[PDB]
Amino acid sequence: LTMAEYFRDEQQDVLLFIDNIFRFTQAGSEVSALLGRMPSAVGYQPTLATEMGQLQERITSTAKGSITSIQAIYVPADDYTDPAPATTFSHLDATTNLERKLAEMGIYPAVDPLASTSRALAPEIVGEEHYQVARKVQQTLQRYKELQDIIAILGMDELSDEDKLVVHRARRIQFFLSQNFHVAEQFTGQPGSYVPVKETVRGFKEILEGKYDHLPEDAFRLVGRIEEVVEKAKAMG
Amino acid sequence: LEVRPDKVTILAQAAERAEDIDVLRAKAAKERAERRLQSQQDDIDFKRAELALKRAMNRLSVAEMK
Repeated sequence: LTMAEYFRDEQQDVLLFIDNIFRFTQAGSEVSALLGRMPSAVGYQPTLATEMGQLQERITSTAKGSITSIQAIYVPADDYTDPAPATTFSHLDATTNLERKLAEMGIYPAVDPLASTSRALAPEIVGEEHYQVARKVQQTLQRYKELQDIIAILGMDELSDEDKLVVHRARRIQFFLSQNFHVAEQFTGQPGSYVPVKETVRGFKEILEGKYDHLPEDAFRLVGRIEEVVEKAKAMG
Repeated sequence: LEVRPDKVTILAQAAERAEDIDVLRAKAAKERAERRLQSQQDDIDFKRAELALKRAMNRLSVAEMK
């Protein structure tokens, strides 16, 4: 941090990439015991909160220089209620919460479409068009979420001709949320893609607007710009 | 009427050992009519069932799974 703090307070904008800020707090508990401290919840250091407060705000942009930081946050045992990442949440302007479920679904990045947030989602920030679609997606993703217990018990047979549609869209939207990461290829073999914001916004529009309700799911899996889906679509037959 | 040398078959859409009068088989076609509509219970149990099935599912028998 002190490194980046240099270029910010001594001179320009800085990108601070901290990989697993968790390991900081984690190592913390390792010492907290030997310090002769009273263990807190879960056996974490009774100072866990403050120790992170004194190392976060430091990672911030000022009137002198700007700091755009992206920190990896490990989730111990997939428990977001764990003091480490929990306490971390109130330290970010934007979050991306990764789920193991979505991961095994094959949805990558496995990013919770209803958990991940940003202070940016405002019409007063991202514009109306981008906003409404934003929630529109989330809306229909949630509506699908609720339906899941029925599907898991009664299949889709007793769902309305209206809820079914929501099951298709939702899925295909939850699939289009998958992406080709350039730092992937060597494994899967697929090249990769950077989808412009205007093209993401648009792509989902059409999907919510139902130009694609004919194309099968699998077509929308692992792609870039919405056009590609149509391409990979025909390739299916 | 199926008339066979050894047997007589009477096909009937509706037949009830009834008196001279016909304006009975109608009587039976009556007291049986609405008393078959009165079979709403058929409908209404299934309601109460489709009900229970959506009240045990109300607690969203899975909250984000778990």
